[PDB]
Amino acid sequence: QDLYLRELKDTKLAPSTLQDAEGNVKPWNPPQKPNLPELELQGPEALKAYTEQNVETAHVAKESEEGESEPIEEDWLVLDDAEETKESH
Amino acid sequence: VSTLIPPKVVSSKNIGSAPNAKRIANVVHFYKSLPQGPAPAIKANTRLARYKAKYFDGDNASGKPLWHFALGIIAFGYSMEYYFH
Repeated sequence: QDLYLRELKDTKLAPSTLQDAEGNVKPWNPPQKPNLPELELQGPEALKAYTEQNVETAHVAKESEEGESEPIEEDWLVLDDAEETKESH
Repeated sequence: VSTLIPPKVVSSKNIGSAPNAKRIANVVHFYKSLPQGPAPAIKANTRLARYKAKYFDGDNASGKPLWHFALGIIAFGYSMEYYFH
């Protein structure tokens, strides 16, 4: 079918240099080889936080603090404070 | 930030303030307490204890001893009333 074959190879050759062959891109002047593979490759990184989220910075968990080894002052102070409130129950 | 511990601090002060003073006041008298009229000592004899038990006791507590004393003083004074006049 002449209505078929010629439109078929026209729709094949126009993106042939675009996609199949490495002839940059003929239909539109701006280059595509250094744009989507190269300039837009950082596109997700450009929209997002580059070198901050794509690297997935892992912060080591800070050591959970405690009474800081206070076996005398803390216990005595707690006992005294409870004694203060025990007279007013 | 932590759990203080009240529920076992009653050791230093017994619970309550006002009844604490009355606790020592009312716990000590129960030791040397008469069960039921211990050592009544209702019996005595010293030439006047019988009169005290019979008349000067709280059971009767009447005016009869006063009248008896008046009669006795009248009897005693009759003799010296005769002696004087």
